[PDB]
Amino acid sequence: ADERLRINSLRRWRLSRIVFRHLADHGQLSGIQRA
Amino acid sequence: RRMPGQCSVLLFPGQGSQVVGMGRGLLNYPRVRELYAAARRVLGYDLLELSLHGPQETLDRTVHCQPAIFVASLAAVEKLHHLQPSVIENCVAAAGFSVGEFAALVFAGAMEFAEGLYAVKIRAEAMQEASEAVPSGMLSVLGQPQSKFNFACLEAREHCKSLGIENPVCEVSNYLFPDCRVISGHQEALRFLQKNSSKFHFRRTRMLPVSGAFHTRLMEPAVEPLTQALKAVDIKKPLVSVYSNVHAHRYRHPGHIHKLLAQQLVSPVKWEQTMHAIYERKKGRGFPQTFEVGPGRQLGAILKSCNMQAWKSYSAVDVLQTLEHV
Amino acid sequence: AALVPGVTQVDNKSGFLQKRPHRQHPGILKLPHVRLPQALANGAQLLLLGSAGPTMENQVQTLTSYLWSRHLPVEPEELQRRARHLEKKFLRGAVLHALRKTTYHWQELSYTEGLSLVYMAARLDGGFAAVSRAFHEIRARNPAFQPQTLMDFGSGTGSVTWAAHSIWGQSLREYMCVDRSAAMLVLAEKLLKGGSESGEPYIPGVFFRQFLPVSPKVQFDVVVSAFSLSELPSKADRTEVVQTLWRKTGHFLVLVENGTKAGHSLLMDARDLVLKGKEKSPLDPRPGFVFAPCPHELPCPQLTNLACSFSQAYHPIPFSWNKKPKEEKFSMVILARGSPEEAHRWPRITQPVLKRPRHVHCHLCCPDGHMQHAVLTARRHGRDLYRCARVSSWGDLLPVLT
RNA sequence: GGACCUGGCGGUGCUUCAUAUCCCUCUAGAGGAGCCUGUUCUGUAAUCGAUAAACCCCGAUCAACCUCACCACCUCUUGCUCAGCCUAUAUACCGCCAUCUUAACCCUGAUGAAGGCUACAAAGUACGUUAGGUCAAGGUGUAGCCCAUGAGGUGGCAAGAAAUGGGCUACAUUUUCUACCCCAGAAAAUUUAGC
Ligand SMILES: C[S@@+](CC[C@H](N)C(=O)[O-])C[C@H]1O[C@@H](n2cnc3c(N)ncnc32)[C@H](O)[C@@H]1O
Ligand code: SF4
Ligand SMILES: [Mg+2]
Ligand SMILES: [Mg+2]
Repeated sequence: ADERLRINSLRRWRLSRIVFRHLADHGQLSGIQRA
Repeated sequence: RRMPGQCSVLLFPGQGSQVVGMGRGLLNYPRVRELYAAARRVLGYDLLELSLHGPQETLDRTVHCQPAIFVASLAAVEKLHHLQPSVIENCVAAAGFSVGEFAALVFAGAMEFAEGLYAVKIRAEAMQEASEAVPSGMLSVLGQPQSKFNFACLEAREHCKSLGIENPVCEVSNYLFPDCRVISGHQEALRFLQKNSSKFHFRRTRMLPVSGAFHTRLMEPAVEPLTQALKAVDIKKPLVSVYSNVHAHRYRHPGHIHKLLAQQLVSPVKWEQTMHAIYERKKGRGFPQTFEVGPGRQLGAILKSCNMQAWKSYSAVDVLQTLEHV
Repeated sequence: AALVPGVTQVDNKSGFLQKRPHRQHPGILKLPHVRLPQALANGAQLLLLGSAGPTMENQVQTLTSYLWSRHLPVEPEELQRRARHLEKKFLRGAVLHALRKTTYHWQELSYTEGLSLVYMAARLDGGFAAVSRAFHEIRARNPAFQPQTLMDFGSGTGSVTWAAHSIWGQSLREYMCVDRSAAMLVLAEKLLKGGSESGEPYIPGVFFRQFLPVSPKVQFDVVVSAFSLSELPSKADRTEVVQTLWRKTGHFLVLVENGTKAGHSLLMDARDLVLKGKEKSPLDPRPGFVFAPCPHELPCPQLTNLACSFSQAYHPIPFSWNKKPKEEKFSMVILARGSPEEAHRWPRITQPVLKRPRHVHCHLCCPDGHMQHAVLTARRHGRDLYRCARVSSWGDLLPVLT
């Protein structure tokens, strides 16, 4: 973590695509319409 | 690490690049006189006079051309170092053709100058003796897509078998660039190929001005001498990536240069494979600088045929004249 | 349990271990990647030059998945138990609607000219590989068998005929091919003649019939049914066909289905039917035994909840959608006339062999009628048997004795 | 047995045309070199087997003189911590991906089968399923081995040949290099798609 970053120095919705579609297709994701 | 374009690759020429006046334009540059003095010390005759002012017929003899090319190549290395220190500093790959390989290793700090001259002298003498042993030669052939090379070699051997000889020899000895090869073997086979080019689909054929069949089994007698000469020499790890000719890859461990250098004597030269291993990259990626350190510009044309884009950033070190009298 | 650590030892007959390496042990039955004959591969592509565009790729995929996921037709008896159970829970029209769901709608496929091309583009290569693996079983373990006669019930595209030719082409003299569809018979003959309506058949002696002959007097050396018993409308039809095929079997009856639960259950019905002879006084009185893959005639130990299938990798016919090699998962049972050759039967590896550091996982159907999950290691079982299992693969035999 | 009705013809040929998909037509490449792979054969005792785990530090890369895997030999174990293994299992569950299944009325024929149109008009109107994949950005259990499926050491292993499938590079004169972004100077046959 920080130790790893230090030694290195020394050298959109987070859903599945389908679950996005169901929410997107049902109007459950705001502002995401179909072109 | 380094972006391609600020590094450099040094190409060392080989047999057939000698020219009268080679060495003029490098003589005044630093350290060159001492190299030629050491060459005089080791060989026993004056390379400087022969190279600067020669009949070209003594210079075309095998025993003389190879050491001359070796020394001229190294002198060009010192010239380039004087002119462009950064290029020598940023060197990624090195490659020699036939005898130029001995030069490249010396540039890579694997061998020392005197060791290299002794090895090259023994090599050239043994090769001349082997060429004297049996008549032979080489032919450069440029083919078209419908050309079959092993096929033509097979009938080239059939003809000489019909004439009568023990194991006729005719095989591709140098891969230079697409559809251009050099075949090597008995003169009758090469004459057969010349006269049957039309059947064999060879656009051009040109007998090389060479003593004998280099890079074939016909030079087996010369292998044992060179090995002895190379046994004493302690080859170190190359500082730069120096490529081989037997299989066209970077030398891994110094304990295998000893046998690969003797195997090159009786094996084809994988020049096209070496050019690929050095310059192949994806479309759009930049290419390194290329410097042909030695006499002539043959490797430049070969690179143009192999990889045009890599040839775009190619330059040759002038070993016949100099712009500025240092 | 055919593997007892420290007790079971490799079976060294013919002086195997001394005279041959372990990679070539007699239980090795793996077949290298199957390539179809060039005449067949060329013929299939030529027949499809008319229409092999983007539509065909979709059609071939739809047919392939539809056939793979088919269930056996639901016999009425299964239907009333489902009907009553739903009836009790509800406490007729409502039950039927709830029965259309949770039950499989089984439909006949009328193999017309159009759907016969799609089948050939989808199953010719796959079907050929599965049958080739099955026949390899008979050749490898009985290389002296030289059949002169062959029948193929459900001859759609002739894959069985081609596969039989590739193995027993020097002795077979008659290939009886049966298929009720006129279009499939028309397609199968074109494929024998280089994919053209006019030509010389590539294999000699092929006979095409639309109806299955029913007579015990005529008896064939090898009777084959590949991916055909799943097209029959009911269990009664499957019962009747398999009885006739066995009555006309001389040496071997090779049945091959999909490697699914529907396929495996189908073959275990047929396996029990032949083993449990019901005919009082048959013309051929010889008994029957399972030549492969089962090492026993006892009921299947995997039929309860699991299945039993095998895999054969093959090179698909070059098409606009076939690039990489595929695998053909299939179920098989081979029934042979007579009695087992010897008492030294060997377990069958029925599942992929997992090679792990210093130990190997083998799932074996043992001669005693039980499955055994064996983790074979050099320390427990021995250097020889571990190396034999290290090189073994799915569908091979493990040479173990006592 | 006589007369009649609806038919189906899983129909067959010819005639004419609509005749788009596919033909002809147009553009473009796709053979040849060099290397990397997929499959086969041969060979070994063995794996040209792998780096959330090494060389390689121009591009890439091979074997590295690394570690894991493999082969042949050996050593220790109550060990580490009531140790340790990543070993199996989603063919145990869940999650996630994917397959497949889920009309009435009015007339005509004598109130027979049956039939019903003419426009300058003659009865016609209205959820389950899966020996499914995924143990890499996720979990809950279940089993195995523990004088070895744990921990080590000494050597070896680093393949060869084709025919075909694919992929990566350079391939130029209507070109290349410099200045500019277009009035300058120097170089030298099958197919496959596509409108
Ligand atoms: C799924 S195909 C089998 C494919 C073939 N075994 C192969 O490997 O290519 C089944 C064939 O059996 C035929 N068939 C279905 N029912 C039949 C029956 N009752 N009697 C005879 N043939 C039948 C069908 O016409 C169909 O062509
Ligand atoms: S091999 Fe074993 S598991 Fe497979 S079908 Fe036969 S008895 Fe069943
Ligand atoms: Mg699963
Ligand atoms: Mg290895």
